[PDB]
Formats: sequence, C-alpha cells, structure tokens
Amino acid sequence: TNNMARVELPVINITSFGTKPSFLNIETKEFESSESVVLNHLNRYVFPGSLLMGNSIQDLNYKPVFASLNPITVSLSIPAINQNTAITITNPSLSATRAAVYNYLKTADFTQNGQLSYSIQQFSSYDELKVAFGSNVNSRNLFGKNSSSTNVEEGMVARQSGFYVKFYQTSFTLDMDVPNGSLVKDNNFDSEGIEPVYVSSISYGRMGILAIETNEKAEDAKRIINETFNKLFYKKQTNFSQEEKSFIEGADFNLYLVGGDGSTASQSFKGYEAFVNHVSQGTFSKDQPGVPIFCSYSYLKDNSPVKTKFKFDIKRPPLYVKLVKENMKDINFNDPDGGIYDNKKEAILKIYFYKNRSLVPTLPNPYINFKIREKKKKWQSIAPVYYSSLDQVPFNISERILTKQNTLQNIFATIQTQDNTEFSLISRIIRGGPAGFRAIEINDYELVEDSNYIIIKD
Ligand code: NA
Repeated sequence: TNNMARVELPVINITSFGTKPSFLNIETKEFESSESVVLNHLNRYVFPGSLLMGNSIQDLNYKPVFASLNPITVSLSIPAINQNTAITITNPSLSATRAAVYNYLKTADFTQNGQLSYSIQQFSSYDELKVAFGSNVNSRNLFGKNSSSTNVEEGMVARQSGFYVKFYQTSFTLDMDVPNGSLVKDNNFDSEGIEPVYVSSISYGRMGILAIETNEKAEDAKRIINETFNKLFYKKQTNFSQEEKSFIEGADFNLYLVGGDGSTASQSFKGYEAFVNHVSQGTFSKDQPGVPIFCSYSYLKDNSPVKTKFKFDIKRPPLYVKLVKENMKDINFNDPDGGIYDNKKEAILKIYFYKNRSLVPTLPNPYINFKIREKKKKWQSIAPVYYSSLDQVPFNISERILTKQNTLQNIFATIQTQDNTEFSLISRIIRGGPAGFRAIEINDYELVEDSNYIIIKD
C-alpha cells in the first residue's frame, strides 16, 4: 500500500561432518542457489507471476500477496525436444497458467520422459539435503530423521557412508520475461510492510531425492550408484552387474518423491526389484504433463533474482577407536608342577575405527595419528618369588608410544609391534622353576588420549 522493507533472507547454516557438495572447493563454505524445490503441497502458489511474502519463501511457508497483476509473457519450453514457444498470460494466476499450458499441449508434440538429470552428493547430516531442496526446508522431517536412535545422534547418517541422488525429469518449463514496467497494476495491496517476491521461473515434471546409507566404502558407493543411475535412469537398462545388485540389496534407500501427478511419496526400500521400480523413468502425458518441481523468485521492486545463501560449517567426522587383540594365542609350553610353567600370550593388535558408539565403521583419512601406549612391565628373579597379586610385583616399568595411521585406507589397522611378524607379545609369565614367579613380561597396550579421537575401551 505504501513503502516496503526488503527482509534479508538469512544465510542457511548447515553443520556437516566431513562432507560437502561436490561443486565446492573446485572449516566453512559459503555459496548460493537460485532454484527451490517446490514441495507438492505448495504447487498452488507456484505459477508465473505468483506474488509471495518476501519473508515467507526460504522456510517454504509461502504466504501469497493478493494483488492485481499486469499481463506477463512466458517462454514455454519442452527441453527434451528443444521446443520453445512464447505465450502471454493476460491475468496471472494458477488457473491462467494451467489454461494456457494445457491448451498448448493438446496440439503440440510432447515428450514421453522429458529431459533427464541426476547428480550425486555425499552427506553426513540430513540438514545437508537442504542444499538439494534449495531452501531451509526441514529435510530431517522429510526423511524421518528428527528422532534419536539409542547412542546415534539424531539427524545423522547412521551407516558408514551416506549419499543422496537428486534426479528429475523436466517435461516443460515456464520462464517469465522480465516485466517492462510494473508487475502489479496498483500499489494498494497489503504486504504487511514487506517487499514481496514473485515466481519468475518454473520447471515442471517430477523429481526425487534418494537418500542412500551404506556401509560400503564411499569411493565404491559413489561409483556403483552413478553406474546404476546411468544404466537405469538415463539408458532405461536393467541389466546390472553382480556388484551392483548386491550393493542395492544391502543399502538403505529413502526416497522423497515430488510426484509428477501432484502426489508426494516418502518410500524406504531395498533390493533390485524396488530400485528398478523407483529409479525407472517416469512417463508424461498431456493429461499428466508434470507439476512444478522447482522454481525461482524475483524481487518485486527491481526484478532482481532472489538468492538462497548456504554456509556449510564442515566439522571433522566423529572418530571412535577401539584397540582389539585378535588371533590371541596362549601357549603353555610345559606345566608339570615339577618346576616348569611357561605361558606365552600373543595377539595381533588391531585398531578399529568407528563413526559412533554403535560400532558403525568409518574410514579415517590416512594422516590422522593414532597413539597406542605399550606399558611394558618386566620382572625377573633367579628363584621364584611369591606375590599375592601382580599389583605387588616391583616391575621395571617402561613405556613406548606407538604411532599409526590408516595407511592402507581400511576400517581397521594392524599395529605391528615387533620385527617380521604381525603378533604382539601380551605376556610371558614363568612360574616356579617350585610355585612362584620366575619371570614376568607383560605388555599392556592401550590407546592414548587424543583430541582427534574418542577411545572406546570395551
Ligand atoms: Na511440487
């Protein structure tokens, strides 16, 4: 009605844990998007010219501003068949858009599958999927991740590796010409003091965001996902390999589908049959030609593009480590209680790397330093000495700090402690020689406290 304030859209702050979208750095990262996925409950507000409260778009809590609008001219493209046609919509509204579109399509050549696209991103927090939606939508709620599993933080990838596949089929697009003058006819409308935005570009069709958690290794998961999407989604081919089918059988899949008929589907699944049902190309027709899957907005005053700003706070992935004695061999070389008792306890030391206290594996980068203390207690006597417990033995104590990295890039590492063998000496105890202690060598190995990891001692 009178003057209007431009509400600055806040920077969307995303905390991630070792992950970011592939298009970055090519810790903190700032970047921008200009397309927003249109959840299908909002489709009625997403049409060329649609006027929305300027402070209501980033959280997707669209609030329309009722106003009388001048005619608008849009380019209607079917990109799968490189067709472009200009149409003027005299009275911008949802229903003016649909009447123009449906009427054009009844006579036009169309597309069965539209223009295909997919892209893969790694992620660790479900907040990061906000990037794929191009808004501050609560992606945790959309994927069912706003509750805490016992001893695994809420909103997180639970398995080793998380990936999301944003994939969509664009049947047609609507792109406004920049208004030559005023988008609105008269400035009596009530925008509650706030400069509004209007919808200036829309892509139509169907879109999914497929969340994939898996315990396979990130490098192999990215590869398998990409190759199966290429084969199935791009090339309509179901002949997968033995490697692909088994990854599909073991991965957790969570699909958020912006259906091309207006429906919204959240589907969890597993298995090659399900994967082929949900990743196969949808099909369009003239009576179901697609619905808004993403859009872009422009400011009313100056038609300038509304930008959604993202700031990733990339934290270090959580690292839990457990020292474990494997292939334990305990040999009593003799023991007749006629002098001799010789026990040699040997094991292969392994550190296992974990994402959380539920023992989900992780693969720390090869530069993180793991420290293991070898506390050697050594004690000898020519004749056997009686101690009620080993606490009372006057050990010659000595310590080494062993340093190890995940050189071989696995979810565990063997800690070699001696030349030309993988075995560590845990204890050599000789008794009698008679029924007391003649020689005690025990190595107590324990992880050393460090800021780069949390020790699980179990
Ligand atoms: Na939608």
